Amino acid sequence: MLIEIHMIQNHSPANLNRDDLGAPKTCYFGGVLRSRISSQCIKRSIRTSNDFKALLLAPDIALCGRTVEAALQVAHAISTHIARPEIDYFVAADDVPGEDAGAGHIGESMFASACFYKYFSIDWEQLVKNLKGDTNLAAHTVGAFLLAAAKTNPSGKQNSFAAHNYPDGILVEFKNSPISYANAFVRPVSVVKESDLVEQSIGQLSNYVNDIRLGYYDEQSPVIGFWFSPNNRYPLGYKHSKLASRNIGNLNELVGAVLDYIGGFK
Amino acid sequence: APPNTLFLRLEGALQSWGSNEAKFALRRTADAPTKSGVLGLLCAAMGIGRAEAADSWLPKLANLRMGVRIDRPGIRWWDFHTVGAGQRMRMKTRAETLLSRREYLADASFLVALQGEPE
Amino acid sequence: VMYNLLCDNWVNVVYLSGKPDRISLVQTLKDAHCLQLAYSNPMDRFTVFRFLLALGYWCFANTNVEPEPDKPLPVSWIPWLEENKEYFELFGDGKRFFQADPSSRIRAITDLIHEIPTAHNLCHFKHVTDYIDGLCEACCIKGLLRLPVFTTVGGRGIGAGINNTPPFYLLWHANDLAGMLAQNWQPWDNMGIPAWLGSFQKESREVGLLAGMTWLPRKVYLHDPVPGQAACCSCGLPSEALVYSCSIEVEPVPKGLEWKDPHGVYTDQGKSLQSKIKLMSNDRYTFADRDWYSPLFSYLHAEGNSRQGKLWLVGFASDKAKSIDIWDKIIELEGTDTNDELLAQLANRATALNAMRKKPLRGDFKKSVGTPQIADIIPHAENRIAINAGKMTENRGYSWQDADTEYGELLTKVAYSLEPAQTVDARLKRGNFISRKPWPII
Amino acid sequence: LQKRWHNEPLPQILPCVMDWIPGYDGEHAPDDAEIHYDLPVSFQPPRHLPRFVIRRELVVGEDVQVSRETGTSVWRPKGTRADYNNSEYKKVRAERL
Ligand SMILES: [Zn+2]
Repeated sequence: MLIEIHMIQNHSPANLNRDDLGAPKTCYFGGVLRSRISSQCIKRSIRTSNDFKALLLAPDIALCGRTVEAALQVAHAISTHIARPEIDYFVAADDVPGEDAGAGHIGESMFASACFYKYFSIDWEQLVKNLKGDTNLAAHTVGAFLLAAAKTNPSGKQNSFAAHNYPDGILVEFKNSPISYANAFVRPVSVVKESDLVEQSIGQLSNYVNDIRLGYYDEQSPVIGFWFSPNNRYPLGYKHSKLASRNIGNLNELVGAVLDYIGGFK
Repeated sequence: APPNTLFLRLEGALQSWGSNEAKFALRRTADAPTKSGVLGLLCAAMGIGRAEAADSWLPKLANLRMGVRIDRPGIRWWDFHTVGAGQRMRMKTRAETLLSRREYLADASFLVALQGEPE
Repeated sequence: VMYNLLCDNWVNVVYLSGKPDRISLVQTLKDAHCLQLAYSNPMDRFTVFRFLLALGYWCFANTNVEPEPDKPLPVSWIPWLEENKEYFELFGDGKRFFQADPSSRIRAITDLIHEIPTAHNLCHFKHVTDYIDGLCEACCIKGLLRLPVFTTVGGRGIGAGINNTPPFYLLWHANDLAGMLAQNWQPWDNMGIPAWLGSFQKESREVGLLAGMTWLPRKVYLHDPVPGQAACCSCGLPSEALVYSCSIEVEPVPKGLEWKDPHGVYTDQGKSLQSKIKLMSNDRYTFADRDWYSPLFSYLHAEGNSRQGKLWLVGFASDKAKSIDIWDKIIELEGTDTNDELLAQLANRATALNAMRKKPLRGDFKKSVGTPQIADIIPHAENRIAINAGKMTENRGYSWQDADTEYGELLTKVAYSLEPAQTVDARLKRGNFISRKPWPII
Repeated sequence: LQKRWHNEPLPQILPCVMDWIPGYDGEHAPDDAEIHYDLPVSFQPPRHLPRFVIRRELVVGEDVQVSRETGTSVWRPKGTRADYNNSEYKKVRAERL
């Protein structure tokens, strides 16, 4: 069996990932241009976090990489809407007066705000064979990664923009065949006065999950999923024949529920 | 009339079937799924390791006949990729950064037909 | 352990009946009408074909049998190759092929392979260490047949080969080895002394054909085979007789020497024009890949034209003692001699794209990056244009203004992101943004 | 061929890239057949061999029928409804009164 985490996270205007020219990294989807965060950036920011390291054959070598093959799988963070890069015109100042009101430096930097969709995958069999039959430590490191990935962000240009946002929707599912839900945002999300950017993204995710539940995923095997938003801020498919098996309003409760499903450990 | 061929749907947001002409820090790609790539996908789906693949599984599965139909060509998108930034790199070691540029296919879909033995 | 290459199966071939094989040299000369050279690295393919061309030149010189088009094989070459068995010899003392006197400078045998990292080269794409991995004898001959065309500078006290930095290499193509040889057949005046003879005491102002086309810029002496059980880390073939070390020595190239490879491309000053690819996209360079457009001016201006044919166009790019990239591209041509203004403009496409990307909408000077989002869509449009390189070069169905439409669809999607408002003014700036077409200038 | 959103157009000529088949009679491949280098043997010391590959094309509609998209839409917040004639509300108001 396989565990899959889908994540919706809006960010304040910043530049969390750059390239050789300073522009935010982008990609192409749905016929339009979307903002992107490269997968290795997310994996590095998760791995080298001090709070993560102070929390938990080594558990990081078992989960991540160094034939030791990692059970972790981080996909590129596509955006659920058309990218909107912007230029900020900065001017440096001199504290010493001169013959004119010169600057000292003149230039332009780039920034962009986006609502990213993140996909994660953990192979339970590879994880338990990596630690030679141990299960409690496997559940412990799964929970540690869940808290870390829920409470971390890249450090790119964070001394000037400080985009320390938090996720607004998490969906943890158990199934065999790996399918991601990037096809939900093939149509880019366009805002309306009666909703938010996060609300419409979560609703479109719910619509895609409903459509695929009515389709391929027959009664061969049930699919167990858990949906989390802080203090039940956003519902994924209100009623809708219980598209999500649970609705959670605290990170600890979701971590405990996933742990109790995977092994019943606490 | 038992079935004799298997169909693969290869469609994702980002795809990269690497080509033979990379050989260096310019990781290129091919326009279509290569035979070795889909063979490795099959062997990973069957739980066969790299060492175990070279004895019987790859010679057995190399006799099939393969054809790929293009549903969406996709767009080739590059990615600046640094390794070992703020950390040392292997070979003793060195405090240095490795630069590379990877290539992916974006918004592409392929259909793979692999005709062979019904079993 | 002698391992004569005339009888041992070392060259990897593919038969036109779909059967791959690993065959010898005599069999290659016998069935050059029904085989093709099978090598993943284009560099290895080019240098192997160069070695077969050199052997054909020597065989024609000493047998006086000129090869004919659309023929299986010029006869009596195989007995003549058999009369010289003692020369093309590997380890076992005596005369040794492409192998000079042993010395004290000992390096790992992977020194002569560019792709495999060694000697403070970072290992991230091939996990190996020096004096731990080994090479089979076929890969040893493959590495030995690389110095005169694909060597680079070293550190302090080590220079480069007879070609200075490795330039572009251009030559013709066919459907099989015999047709390839016949299409690429061109005898010279001064054959000279080939390096497999042994007498390297040239000391002459003029360099002969076989003297220079086999001009090894290093003195090497590879060691004896070592028993073991591993796989060669260049081809992966499971073998037990792996060699693990060699000895090297640098032979400096004397200045005031004239030697022109009849497959290369030179600048206006004869400065060994090199493929200009990188991986950084700096101020003076914008990454667009596939540097095929550069050497089709100098090669198509001095005796490199045969009207019809297929251009093979091996491209190896490096900067000082650091290999960057290697690629290849065939180009189909029929003739149709054209002017030089469009040829010169097409040959300078690298700086035309860099002017497109580096154009901002504000008043800063040249210390700027311009619009970086154009640089992301430039490689795809360049690759899509590159499908018709023959028509672009011959200018019979393609043109610069014909190719400007390929950016038109790509630039429509970028404008929706740079000017995302729904006002009239934003629509106007989006309309002006699609007009950004590259300008040819030299 | 499965279609995305209703406005989206479709490619008109679909290229197929297929392995060349000798048939034991046409022992020599045509000149358009090109060599790709993706026939594997091992993976840890990765080894490949070439193969002759040909490229043909298909016409959509004649060869592949365009499939129809599943029931889906862009998510919109529920604008509710409105109906008083409804008898259930006509009795709910009586209960309230
Ligand atoms: Zn080898």
